[PDB]
Amino acid sequence: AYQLTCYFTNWAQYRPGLGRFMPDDINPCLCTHLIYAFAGMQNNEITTIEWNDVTLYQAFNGLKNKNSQLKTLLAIGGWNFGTAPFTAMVSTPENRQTFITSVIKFLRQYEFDGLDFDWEYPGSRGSPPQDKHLFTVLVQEMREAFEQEAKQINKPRLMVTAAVAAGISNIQSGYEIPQLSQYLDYIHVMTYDLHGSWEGYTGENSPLYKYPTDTGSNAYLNVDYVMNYWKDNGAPAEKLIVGFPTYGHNFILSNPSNTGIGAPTSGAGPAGPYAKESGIWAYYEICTFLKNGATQGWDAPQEVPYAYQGNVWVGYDNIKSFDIKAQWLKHNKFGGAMVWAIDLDDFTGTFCNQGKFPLISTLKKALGLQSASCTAP
Ligand SMILES: Cn1cnc2c1c(=O)n(CCCn1c(=O)c3c(ncn3C)n(C)c1=O)c(=O)n2C
Ligand SMILES: Cn1cnc2c1c(=O)n(CCCn1c(=O)c3c(ncn3C)n(C)c1=O)c(=O)n2C
Repeated sequence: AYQLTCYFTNWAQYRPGLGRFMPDDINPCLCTHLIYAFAGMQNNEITTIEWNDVTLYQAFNGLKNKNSQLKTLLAIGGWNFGTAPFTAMVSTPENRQTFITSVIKFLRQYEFDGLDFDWEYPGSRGSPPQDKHLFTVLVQEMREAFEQEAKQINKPRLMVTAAVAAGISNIQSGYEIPQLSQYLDYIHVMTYDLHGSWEGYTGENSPLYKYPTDTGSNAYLNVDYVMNYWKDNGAPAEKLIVGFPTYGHNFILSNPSNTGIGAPTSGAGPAGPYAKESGIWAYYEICTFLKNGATQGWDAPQEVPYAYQGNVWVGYDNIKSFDIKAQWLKHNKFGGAMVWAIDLDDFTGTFCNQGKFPLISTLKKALGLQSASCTAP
């Protein structure tokens, strides 16, 4: 009935000490689908990007030995990858053919159940206007090559899914929604990074509803607006997967006296000691900040927490907000939840004193998957 899709990132292995996260750290009963971020591309063919990716693939796909129902996908692209290889690859039927062949081969060789396209984004960040429609052609041709490959080797079809924009402008210049929706198995909407320090004021990473003071285009930066846009503009509810972030965005306050939503800010907040990401803290890093006696807030209109101390403020998601969004997604009949990322939840259980994978476990319980079988073949 609901999917729970979880991204695993292949650079989490480089975090120090308790933050290091490898495929073996994934509980195979937790998610219904796991997505490996990221593969890359070289002369129009899918390829690995870390020296040890093949060893990781093996361990990641090997979790399917513990839970025969689990599916895995490989994600290509992401933020840093940009758009240039995608633009060149989609630009001719030959480049597309080259790529699609490389993928069926890669995916079968290392035992993935599908590909998740994370092009960020067709039509933006240097990608020319023709890419909007070329992305559709790619996806159609891929879905079709998958259909024919399943008939000519008699196994179930590889899946094709896509992680897609939450920005209205990015959506508009990027996607033929009705057509994409025909050929994609799932649509993973990146409903997070909806606010952050680049804006110059405090704001939530992934608020469910708008702030009562949000007007004009600021009224579009919430999960409700974004998922309703996708749905009303042609995507079937059941293929639409709501993104949930297991991290939050932090800011430097311009005035440690003004600590509400919309308070002015002077820049990104500090990198955490584990993910080392400027302007971002993993949920387990934020739990450290809370133990440190940060003042806890609740943004009641948008249903998400925030916290602050001295001149550092952070808006994030906790068990409460994840539960609330998960009830909402069920009421609205979406297909399920996607989580970025499994390595940013409190996976050891030792930072938050809420059990192992508190955030993602909340979703497993709320989406009624507590009883999902976890048995080998
Ligand atoms: C598709 N997608 C869906 N949600 C996402 C992304 C995404 O790409 N990124 C941005 C991910 C940036 N990044 C990389 O891409 C990346 C990396 N190291 C190697 N790569 C290749 N790092 C340290 C990094 O930070 C996110 O932060 N989120 C929430
Ligand atoms: C306008 N801007 C400036 N910094 C930004 C943004 C922004 O819009 N977003 C919302 C999501 C898109 N995005 C960026 O734009 C972005 C970025 N790294 C550098 N930039 C520029 N990343 C990882 C990113 O995901 C960000 O996350 N960051 C950090």
